[PDB]
Amino acid sequence: PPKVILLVEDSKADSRLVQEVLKTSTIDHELIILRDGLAAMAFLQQQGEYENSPRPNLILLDLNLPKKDGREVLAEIKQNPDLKRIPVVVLTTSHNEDDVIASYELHVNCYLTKSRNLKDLFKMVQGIESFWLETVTLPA
Amino acid sequence: NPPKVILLVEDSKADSRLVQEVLKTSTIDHELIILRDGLAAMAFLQQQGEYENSPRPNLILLDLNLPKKDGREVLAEIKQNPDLKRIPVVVLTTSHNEDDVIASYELHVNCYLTKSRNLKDLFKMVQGIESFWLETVTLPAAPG
Repeated sequence: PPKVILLVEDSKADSRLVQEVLKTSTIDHELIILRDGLAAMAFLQQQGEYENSPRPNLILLDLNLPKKDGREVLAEIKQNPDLKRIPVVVLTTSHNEDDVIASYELHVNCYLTKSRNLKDLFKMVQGIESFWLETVTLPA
Repeated sequence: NPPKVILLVEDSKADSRLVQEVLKTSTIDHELIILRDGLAAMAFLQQQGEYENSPRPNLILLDLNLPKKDGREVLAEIKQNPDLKRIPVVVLTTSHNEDDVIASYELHVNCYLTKSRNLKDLFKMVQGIESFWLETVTLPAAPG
């Protein structure tokens, strides 16, 4: 039963980077990428055509998204009894203290600020993979 | 850039000494506080006794099995408190019973880690805790 990872990111460059890191991952997984907050909620809530969507074991979320603020996605995921158990890793450009605090207040599992260079973002995502997919004991 | 405060609630001397060893190698400016029981943990977080004016932690490492007060209760106390719920909590405990894991995530633990009885295994795991949470994650400003 490979781990299902949901990435909510609209930046092609950033999503392709995540795919590349996970590409050589030794842990069998399935990466699903959505580009906006409305698609993300529909998928997670398994609404309509998404009724057969797989439950993610881990969610990578950028607070800055098209169609629906990732901050709303975070809040709605963490207040939903059927989804709040799923670990959410915020990976965003935003770094102001107010955003960080509010995000942890909404119960985000961890907040990561995307590195200024892709070379470093690559290593950051490698860190996400190693910790959440190989070190952590995820909920069933 | 104030030093990061890390609180470790663990009664097992072997395990806490191992954490000290790993966190000692860190290049991240910080202070490690080690408490041995559940009541001591609550006293520290509520800033009572010698902990008056003690800065809140930016990261909490918590063993669920503790004397005096259940680590599971401590976890619940922290995540339900408006003035402490923002603090990341990493459970590091022996039990890996799926029902115990689920209960912890349901109480909003940031992550659950199973503590191996082998110390070489544990050292590697704590290195992971250090590199991810102390060097990669943006920890929230502790509540005043």
